[PDB]
Order: sequence, then C-alpha cells, then structure tokens
Amino acid sequence: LFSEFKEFLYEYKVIPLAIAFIMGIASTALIKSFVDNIIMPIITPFVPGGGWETATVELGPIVISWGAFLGELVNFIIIAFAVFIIAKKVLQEEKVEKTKKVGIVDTTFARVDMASIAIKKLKELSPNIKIIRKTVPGIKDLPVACKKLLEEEGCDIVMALGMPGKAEKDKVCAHEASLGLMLAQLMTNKHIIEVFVHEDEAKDDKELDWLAKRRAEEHAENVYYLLFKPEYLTRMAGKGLRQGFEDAGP
Amino acid sequence: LFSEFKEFLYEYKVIPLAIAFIMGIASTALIKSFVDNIIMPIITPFVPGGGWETATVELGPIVISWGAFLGELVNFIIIAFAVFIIAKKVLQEEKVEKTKKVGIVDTTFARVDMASIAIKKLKELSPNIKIIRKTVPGIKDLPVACKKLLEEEGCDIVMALGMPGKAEKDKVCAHEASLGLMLAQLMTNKHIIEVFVHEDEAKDDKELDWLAKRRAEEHAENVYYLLFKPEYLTRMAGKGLR
Amino acid sequence: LFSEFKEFLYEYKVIPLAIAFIMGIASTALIKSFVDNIIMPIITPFVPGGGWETATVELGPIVISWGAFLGELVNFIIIAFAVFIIAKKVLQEEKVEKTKKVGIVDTTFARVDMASIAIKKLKELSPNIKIIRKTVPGIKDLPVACKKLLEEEGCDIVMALGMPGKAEKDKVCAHEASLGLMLAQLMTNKHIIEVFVHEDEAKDDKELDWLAKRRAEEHAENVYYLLFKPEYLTRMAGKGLR
Amino acid sequence: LFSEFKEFLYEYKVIPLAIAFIMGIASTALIKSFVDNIIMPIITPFVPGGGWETATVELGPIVISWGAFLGELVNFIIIAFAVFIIAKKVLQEEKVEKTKKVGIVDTTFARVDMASIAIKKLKELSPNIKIIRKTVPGIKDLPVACKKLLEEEGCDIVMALGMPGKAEKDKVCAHEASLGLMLAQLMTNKHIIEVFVHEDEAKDDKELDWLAKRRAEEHAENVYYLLFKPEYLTRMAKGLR
Amino acid sequence: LFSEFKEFLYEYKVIPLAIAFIMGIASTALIKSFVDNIIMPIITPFVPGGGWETATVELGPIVISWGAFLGELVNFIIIAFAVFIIAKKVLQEEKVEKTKKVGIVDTTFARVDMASIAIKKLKELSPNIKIIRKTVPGIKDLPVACKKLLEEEGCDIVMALGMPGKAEKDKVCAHEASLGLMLAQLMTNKHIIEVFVHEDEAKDDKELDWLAKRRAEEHAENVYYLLFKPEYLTRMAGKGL
Repeated sequence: LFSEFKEFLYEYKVIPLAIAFIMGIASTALIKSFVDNIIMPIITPFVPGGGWETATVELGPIVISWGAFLGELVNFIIIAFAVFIIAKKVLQEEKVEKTKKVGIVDTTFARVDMASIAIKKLKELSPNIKIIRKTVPGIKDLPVACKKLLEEEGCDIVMALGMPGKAEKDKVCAHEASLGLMLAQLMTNKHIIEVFVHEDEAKDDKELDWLAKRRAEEHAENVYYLLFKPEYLTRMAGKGLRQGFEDAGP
Repeated sequence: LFSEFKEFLYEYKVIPLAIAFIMGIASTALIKSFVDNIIMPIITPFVPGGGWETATVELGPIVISWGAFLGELVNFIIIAFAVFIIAKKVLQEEKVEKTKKVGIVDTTFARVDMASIAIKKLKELSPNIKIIRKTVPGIKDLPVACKKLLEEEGCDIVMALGMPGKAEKDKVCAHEASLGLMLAQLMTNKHIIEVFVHEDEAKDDKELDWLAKRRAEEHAENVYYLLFKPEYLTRMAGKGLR
Repeated sequence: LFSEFKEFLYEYKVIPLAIAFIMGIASTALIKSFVDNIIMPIITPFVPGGGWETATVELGPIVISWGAFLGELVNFIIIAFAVFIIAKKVLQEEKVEKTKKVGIVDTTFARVDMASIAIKKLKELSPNIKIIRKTVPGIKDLPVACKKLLEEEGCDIVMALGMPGKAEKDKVCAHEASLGLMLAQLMTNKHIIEVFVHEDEAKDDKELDWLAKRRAEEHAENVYYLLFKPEYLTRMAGKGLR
Repeated sequence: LFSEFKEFLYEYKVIPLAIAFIMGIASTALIKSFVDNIIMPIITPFVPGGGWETATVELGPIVISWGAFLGELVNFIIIAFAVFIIAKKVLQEEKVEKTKKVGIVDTTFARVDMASIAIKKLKELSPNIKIIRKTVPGIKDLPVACKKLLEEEGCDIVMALGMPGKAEKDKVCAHEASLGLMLAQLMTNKHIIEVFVHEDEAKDDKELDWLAKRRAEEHAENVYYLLFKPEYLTRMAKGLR
Repeated sequence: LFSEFKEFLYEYKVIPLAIAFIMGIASTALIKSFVDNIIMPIITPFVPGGGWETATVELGPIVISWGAFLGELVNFIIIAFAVFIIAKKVLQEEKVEKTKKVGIVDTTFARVDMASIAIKKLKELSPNIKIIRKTVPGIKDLPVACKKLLEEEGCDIVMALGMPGKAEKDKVCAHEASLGLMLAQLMTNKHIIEVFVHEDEAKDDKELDWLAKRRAEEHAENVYYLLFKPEYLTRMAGKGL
C-alpha cells in the first residue's frame, strides 16, 4: 500500500523536488496575503474601507479596475525583492573560503612513513590548513581514496603517498595506480599531488628512509604553493627546478 | 495514440517529476483546508461564526483585514513545520548506516576457490556482515560484475578474486582487467579489493592452492579494516607491512 | 519569433519538464472534481442538496466548517491511493519476463563466421531468446557497436566476435579494441562477451576455422549461463574449468 | 541589486526550468477556458443558458452536480490528447532519416591528402551525403576534432585521416591518438572510422602516396556501407581485406 | 528545528529549484492581472462596465461566454510573447562571443621557459587575445591544470608546455601525462595543444634551449590558426608539415 510509494520516492528522489513546491506555493501566498490584507489598506486610505480591491476609474465607457492591478503590481514588487535577495544570500554562502583543506592518503604497505613529514611541513608553512588523513593498505587504493576526500571530504587538494615495490609485479601496479590518480584529478578538477618512492630508487634502508622523507617534504611544499602562492610558481616557470640535489636553467 | 505518450514518459522520466506536483499541490491544500476550516475557528471564538476570514480592525480611515492574514500566517507556520520536519526525517533515514554489505566476485576459470576462505574469514571478524556472491566465467568479467554489485546491489565494498594464467596472453587480460577495476572504483567511489594470483607466482598445485588461500584471507582482513577499524590502518601507516 | 523558443526547448529539454505540470495539474483537478461533485453528495445525503461544502457544526461560539475539510480529507485520500498505486505499477517495470535479448557483433574483416555457430548454440540452449545482429567492418568497430546494442537496442548482453590479425600492427588494434569493450561494459553495467581469435593462435585455415567455431560455441554457452543459470557458475567457482 | 539574481539564474540555470511552469500553467488554462466557455454550451443545449456548470440530477437524497464533472471530464480528455499529441511530435524529430552527414578530419602534418579521395568516393556512392571537413595540425588533434563534429556538427559518422611518422616518438603518439578516438566513439555512440597510414608501411614516396589513397578509398566505402546498406556487411560477415 | 532544513537545502540544492516556482507563479499572475483589469476593459468599451467577463452571445439555445475566453486568449497571447522574448534574450547571453581566451600551462620542473615565446608570438599574431597563465610543478600536473582553465576559466583553447626528462622514469610520466590531456580535451570538447620537448631530443643546453623555444613558437602559431583562420589549415591539409 504505502511502501511502494516510499521506495518510489527514494529511488527517483522525488521528495526534495516536491519540497520546492510547498515552499513555492506557501511563500507565494504568505507574501500576497500580507500585501493584500495589510500592505494595501495602508497604501490606500483614500479608498474607503479598503475598497482598493474594487477601486475603479472610468474613461468614457471604459472601466479600469486599477486597484486590483496596483495590488498585484505591488505584490510582484515585494515578491521580486524576495527572490532577488534570496538569490544574493545563496551567492555568499558559496563565496566565503573556509581555510583550504588538504587530504593525505598513504599506505600500510609502505615501508617509510612520509605522511608525518609532509603533514609537519604543511602545518609549518601554513598553520591554518585543515588536514584530513586516511590510510589504505595498498597503492591500488590511493585513487578511490583520494577521489573520495576530494568529493566527499571537501579537500581542495590531496597528497597520495606511496612506496611501490622493487618487483616488476609492483611496477605495473604503481603505473596503473598513478593512472587512476590521473582520472581522479580529471573527474574532480582538483589536484592530487602524487609522491611515489620505489624501494629500488635507494640502495639501502638508511637511504630509502632519508630519500622518501626529503621528497615528501618537497612535495608538501608544492601543495603549499599551488594552494596559496601560485604566483610564485610562475616566477619559477621554466627555471628548471627538480626533486632534491642539483636542478637546471638556460 | 496513447502509447507515444507512455513511451515519451519512460524516455524522459517525466512521471516522477509530476508526482512531485500532485504531492506539492495536494499537501498544500490539505494543510490549509485544515487550518482554515478547523484551526482558525478554534483560534477565534471571539469573532462570530468563524468570521475570522472577514475579521477586521480600523485605524483611522485604514481597514486592515487581519483575520485573513492571521489565517495565512498560521497556515504558513503549520506548513513550515511540515517541511522542517519532513526534512529532518529524510536526514536520519538517509544519513544513518546499515550493516555493511560486502560483494564477492570470482571466477569459474580460476583454479583455486578463494571466495570460500575469504567469506569465512570475513564472517569470523564480523559475524554481522551481509555477503553477496556472484560469479562470472573469465577475469574479463570482474569489472562489470563488481561495478554492478556496488551500484545495483548496494555493496559497500567488493572483492574481486582472480587467477590470471601463466601465458603472456593471460597477462594482458589480467592488467586490462585490473584497470577496469580501477575505473569501476573511481566511477563508484567505493573500494574493490583486488586479489589476483597468477598461476606462475607459485611453483606447483600445492603452493598455488596454499598461496591463493593465504592472500584471500589477508585481503579479507583488509576489507574488515577499511570497513570497520580504519583507525587501525593509519596506525600501521608507513609501517612496512609487506 | 516562434523559432528561438522551439530551439530553446530542444537545447534545454524543457518540453518534457512541462508535461509533468499538465499531468500534475490536470490529474489533480479531475480527481477532486469527481470527489466534490459526485463522491461527496453520495457520502452526504444527510446534508440537504449537497450542502456538505457549507456543512457546519457549532461548539459554543466556535464554528467549524467540517464539510469542507471532510471533502478535502477524502480528496487527499483518493489522490494518495492514486499516487501510491501509480508508484506501484512503475515499480513492476521489473517484469523482465519479456525474454532476455542478446546482441551479436562481428566483422567482415574476420576470416571465419563465428556469429553463425554462436547464434545457433544460443537459440538451442534457450529457444526463447531474441537475437539482434549487427556487423561492422573492423575490430576497431566492435566497441561503439556493442555499446549501441546495449543502450539503443535493449540487449541484455552482447557478444563481440573478432579475429585480430597476425601482424604486430594488428596486435595493438586488438588490445585497444578489447579495452574499449572494457569501458563499454563499465559505462553500461552490462556484459559484453569478448571472443577474439588471433589468426596466429592456429597454424592453418582448417584449424583457424575449427578453433574459432569451438570458442564461439563455448562463449555462447556462457552468455546462456550468466544470463539464465548464474547459480551454476558459482558451483563451478574456483573449479579451474578453464 | 538586480544583478545577483541574473548571475544566480545563469549559474543554476533556473530560467529554463521556469519556462516549463508558464507553459504548463498557460496551456492548462487556455485548454479549459475553451472547453468551459465554448465547448460545453455547444455540448449542452438542453441545459438552459449554459447552466451545465450547475446542472444536477437527484438520486433519492443524493445531489450530484454532474455538469461540473462532465465539463472536467471533457476538459481532461481534451488536455490528454494535447499531451498525447505533443508527445508524438517530439518523438518525430529524431527520425531514422535526415540526409546522412559525414565528418572528415585530417592533418596538415600528414604527407598525403587522403581526404580528397575519400570525399570523392563518398560523393560517388551516394551523391546525397552532406560532408563536413575540419583539419587540425597534428594527429594528436583528431580526437577532440572528431568528437566535435559528432556532437556539435551533427555528423552521423566521422573519418579520421592520419599519417603517423616513422620515428618511435611518432608511434607512441599514433597509439595514444587512436585510443582517444576509441573513447570518442564510446562517449558519442557513433562511429569514427580510423584510417592511419604509417610512413614506414610503404617503402617510398610513390607507394606511400598510392597506398594512402587506396585505403582512404576503401574505408570511405565502409562509411557508405555502415551508413546505408548495413545488411550487406552482415552478408560479408568472410575475411574481406 | 530550522537547521536540518537549511542543511537539507544545501545538500540537495532545492533552493534554486523553488525560485523557479515563485517566478513562474508570480509572473503568471502579474501578466493576467494586467490583461484582465486593464487590457480587456480597454478592448471592450461596448460591453458595459467591464462586463466582458460575463459577456455572452446566444446561438439558439446555446450560450457562449465569449468574453471570458477572449480574455484568456488575449492573456495567453501576452504570456506567449513574454516567454518567446524571454527565451530570445537568454540566447544572446548564451551565445555572445567576446575575444577568444587562451590558457597557457607550464612547469617549474621544465628547464626552458617556452611559455614566454609562445605568449609573445600569440600576442603578436592577434593582439586582441586574452592570455591566462598557470604553472604547476610537474608534468603530471598539466591535465587537471588545463581542464581547469578550459572549464573554470573560460579558455577556448589551452597550451600545455612540458619538458619530460631523459630518464625512462620520466618517459612513463610523460606518456601518462599526455594521455591525461587526451581525456581532458574529450571531456571538454576544446583543444589543448600539447607541446612537449624531451631533454634528450637535443644534445646540449644550447640546443635544448633553442629547440624548445622554436617549437613553442610554432605551436603558438597553430593556436592562432585553429583559433582564427582555420580555413588556412585545410588549405595546408595533407601538405606535409
């Protein structure tokens, strides 16, 4: 009996559609009721007993019920400002700027913890940033992970920290992963700064740990830049920067 | 000529659009009809015979039909609460969670049955989980499969169990497959825990069967973690679980 | 003068939006017109000459026009059932006992006609299936082709039969193609059973033709399974049926 | 203060939403006004002076204002046909006709002009086809280009003519390109007949030029087939090459 | 309470939906109120005291309230022109062209600054172009970057300047990047002219710098063409280069 309807509404999301009605209808009435019963009589003391409704002026054999129209004209004017004003405030609820929120996604699988450095270095540059952290097991998980923070968690940018293995089985998963991040960003129109450190890039654990931490730091700086002082980057445009050690120019 | 209209509605999904109308209109009237015919008279015994509608007060040459307005003002107030309240309950029935539902997709093609272990180990960790199982022939099929459970079957997460072959012809299908899973996840914003065991990773049938079952178990634990105690994982962050 | 409007409607697809209105409005009126002019008088013979509209009861100085409210209350009840019931029948859209429809896409480029066997074997397993066939020149064309049948031709599943060449130039086009089929499935949430037979998999024309026809058959069976007895497949789960 | 509203409408595209209202409302009224003031009186000469509105029949102590209901019933009927009929005609813009329109996209980069042959051979097979031609610089450009003609230029099918280079640097661009065409088709549900001729497929300029032209011709034929006599292709369902 | 409702509106963006109502309703009324109270009486001086509402003519035992209908007919006519005209002016706001605006995206990572030349050469060919410039660290960042200027910054076309490294680790990122640009273009139906110069394409810093700048220039010329004189490119079609 009742249920089909309820499930029906859920599936087609009709319910919020209808709430527009009620508001449209109800506010339309409240607005005129006010104008007609209170506003108009105040406006028309010259017409007797609030006869504005039937107020009339004759032009030869022409009879124009101006009062009725005037009542509508002033109604419309009052309804207009309501919509003009209701539209302005929905505009400001949008143009505020809350404090940029960064998302950090890392792995259990990962040997070194880059998240730490990164978050530190980010808080340092701008103590005002909000940081959301989430961790997934494998690199295979960064994409969905990031895309979620970006859409569902209101992050403005995200860092994806990963340690693809040394095996060639690991290399394919790393690329494929990276590529997911690509789509992620494109679907969201937001950046996901990728920071992957292959175990094989460094010869031993001492370097692996040092290297990963330096890069993490370096990228965290970019998150800062892209995010706050983008002018800066253009100044460094085509100036041959790089990740650690030597760089380059002309 | 009736038909064109019906198909028309189907194609443009106009029908549910209209149901909003009816509800908007009909609930608007019922709410006021009640206020006007029953509420107001009760509210206004002082006005004679429910004359509230025409109730009026004069201020010098000014005549303000307050009754009518009061009837609307009280109508509006009753309608507002109707909408405030209707909005609150759609917040609780929507926002509130259910017993997490996991999806498990596997293959006929696959040598070893990893679904088993996995489902067991999952029920163990959290006896309260719902499990949907679907099986397709080839690995080429996991994607659509998973994507379906995720969307059509309300699964919160999915495990795709596969056994790509040893041949290089198998390899390409495995990668391509994996890649679809990537997309699937991104299109759904839900995880699909991939668990592929190449026949060549293990030397013989004894290992192949042992190795597959161990991983299936291990990933099933992750499904648990991501799903229930995600805090845990962060604790394990950059801790080199390899 | 008139045109801008028409193009406007086309671009924003406003027209079907509006048909919701008409229906909402017109059905709202017909429902009440009936209730008020016919239903109510029948309901109220006690009130004289259908005075239910103005029917009233006094409680001290209180005057409650219950007739009007009762007419709305009964109206609302009649409109509700209309919407409860209209919602139920749009739910039964999932009749799907109309007969699963399969799509078969093949190539002119292809040496062997796999379509034939496949169609046969399908009609055999389930004489009740509807078969749509479309053919494109190159393998490059299967994707769009399939995705079309899936969406525009109501097929529930599709088989894409192809014969990628022996050349490495062919190998890249085959991979790229397959991958398209990937997306096609993901975008549609329907399966496309891929069945590609590389000219090089078989040593000669006799084998090529034999091999291709066997596979086409074998996959046609799967179309059957996934489509009708999916419980079978799970039974065969992890049974290395490869 | 008028502005916020205007920008507001633009951002949320509310304006066209509203035009639905007006039409819904205005057509609802015009339809009944006609029925009630003109239709009904004609229908009811037996009732005096168009009293159909108040027309009534008694059944014991029951008083049923059938005139009012009948006027709505006949209104609803006239409104139904209007919506049934308005729905039919919106169904017919999307015919299984229109003179088919083909899109041809080529490159400056490309050494040989395949577009020429292709268009000729297409005009030959069916002088009734409309041909849209757009040319981009690099093969990298065909995708967007094609996806455009398909969507924005109402083309039913598109041919993407290209000549990837001999360098392995060229090879990656060609693959990547092709792959773009893939998506293009899938996003549009329309065919893009790819026709790429690698400079290295042919040994010299004489062959390169000949070979490209032949293929271009050959694919053009397919555009024709896929487009007009699709039955034919199924008959060839026969190792053609 | 009040809040749930507010958050509710935010989440489902119901608020702007409703504004359609108000406008639909309010304008419907203002339009008729005008017609009925002022228009009609002017139209009907022959009927006494604005009796047009009840104006009537008999045909035998037929009574047709033509006045009421005429008032709606003329109402509908006035509402129609309102929607016809309202639809026209949203058309001129919808397809008014200022404008062309190009977007330029480059890298810090990149050795040489191509953006400079490109922007010069574009300003030269058409001093009337607007140029938006944004810079990201790595090549991995061009995609999102470009897709942003295209959608969010109203660019009509975008140039993506990059210098993938010499390492094979760099190669893979470059391809992957390029590929992103693919999608980007397809999703937006706008071009992103890619301009990548691998460090290894040139033997030394003198060449690396020269080569990059020349190409940047050359491509910038294409942005011009595709953008302003596209009939030029077709002329150069299949003319190799």
